Amino acid sequence: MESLTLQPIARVDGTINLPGSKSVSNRALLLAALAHGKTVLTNLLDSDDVRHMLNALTALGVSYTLSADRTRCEIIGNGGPLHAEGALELFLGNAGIAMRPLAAALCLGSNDIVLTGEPRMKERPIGHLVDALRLGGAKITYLEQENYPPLRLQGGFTGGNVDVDGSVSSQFLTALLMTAPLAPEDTVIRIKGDLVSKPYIDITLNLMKTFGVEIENQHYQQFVVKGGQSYQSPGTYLVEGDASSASYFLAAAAIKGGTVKVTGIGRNSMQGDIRFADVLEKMGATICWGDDYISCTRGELNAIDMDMNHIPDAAMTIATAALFAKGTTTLRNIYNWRVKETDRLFAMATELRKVGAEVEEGHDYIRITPPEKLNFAEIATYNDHRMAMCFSLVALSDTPVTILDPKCTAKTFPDYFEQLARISQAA
Ligand SMILES: O=C(O)C1=C[C@@H](OP(=O)(O)O)[C@@H](O)[C@H](O)C1
Ligand SMILES: O=C(O)CNCP(=O)(O)O
Repeated sequence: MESLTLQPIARVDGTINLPGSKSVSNRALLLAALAHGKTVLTNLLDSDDVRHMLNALTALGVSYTLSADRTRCEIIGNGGPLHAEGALELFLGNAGIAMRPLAAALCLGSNDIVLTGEPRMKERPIGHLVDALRLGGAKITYLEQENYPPLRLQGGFTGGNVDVDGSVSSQFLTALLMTAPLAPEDTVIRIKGDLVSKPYIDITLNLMKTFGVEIENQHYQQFVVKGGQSYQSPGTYLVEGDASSASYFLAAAAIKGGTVKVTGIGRNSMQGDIRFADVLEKMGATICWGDDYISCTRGELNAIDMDMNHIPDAAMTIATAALFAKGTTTLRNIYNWRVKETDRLFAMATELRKVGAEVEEGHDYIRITPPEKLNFAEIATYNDHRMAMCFSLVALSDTPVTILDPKCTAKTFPDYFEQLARISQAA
């Protein structure tokens, strides 16, 4: 078992040029592949999730080239739905934003493709999306456990009236939204009840528009899509820096700064996780906004009690930042933490207790009461990049922390530890 031990960090201060957004990267790659024309993506993220999408595109016959650092990609658009037969197997690691979007997109026309991934991916739900795709005409078979990958896709999505449950993942709706425009018939997507992670739907619509397609959003309850459309290359497109990856650095300043500035995202960003900065502000930190940066300067840090459904990923960073706050922090309406890279409510509660916190693991919330002082712990990371990055913050105390399997950060941020070190100061 690999591990990394982080020495106590006395202060953080500096600037970080963010790696590209995973959410934007995978959407841009899939849309560029489906579009007509050549798209040049810059500031693309090089991480496992994007690599799996790139490999999938290669396997489907899409032609593209990558720069030496894998952040510039010149994609030759396919000019329409992607195709493959012979039950071609596409391995997608544990990348939900590759798995969900491709499960929908590859239902267009005829195909015989199998989508699979790591063991955990075979335990992450996809039934709500399969249900919707089938209502639209798709033929989809569960090869193992019903409602989970792996899936054998044999095509047939033509459009029509499609209901979709948006209560567990917004990715199912995102997948439908990107696929529907290319279907032969018009599609009316009706959300069954609640819609979680709503800001990600805005990222999807933003990218679709960049690639030439707009739809009718009726207060996020129903989306009217015209079929027979075509995506078009936007030419050169700059992938925003990752706002979720930025959370660790901004939180580090809130706890132990100093001022930390992250570049690549700013006040105009489409990512909902830039709202993480508003949470740090509510806790007592000072935030500065720019056109291409966000910075955080140490102020004070007070506990908060907030519904975090709008920033589920960056919300994990508040869970460990809470170790340094005054009072008990409560993060609510985050049930789907349970169905992501690992069951994050169980994992976060378990590891937080190891460093001394008293934690109530609620069914869909977590309540954290920090200890007077933290103690050393060897942190399990559950094959979850964010468990490793969130717990790295424990080192902003008088105690070191050992992080197991630190390379798990590669899912979205391979260079995480070197970047944290960049802003770590001895004085
Ligand atoms: O659409 C996207 O890019 C994402 C949506 C979220 O998933 P849920 O909708 O399941 O919360 C998020 O957790 C994931 O990291 C990326
Ligand atoms: O990045 C995160 O925190 C959660 N991601 C889940 P995904 O694999 O992208 O569906």
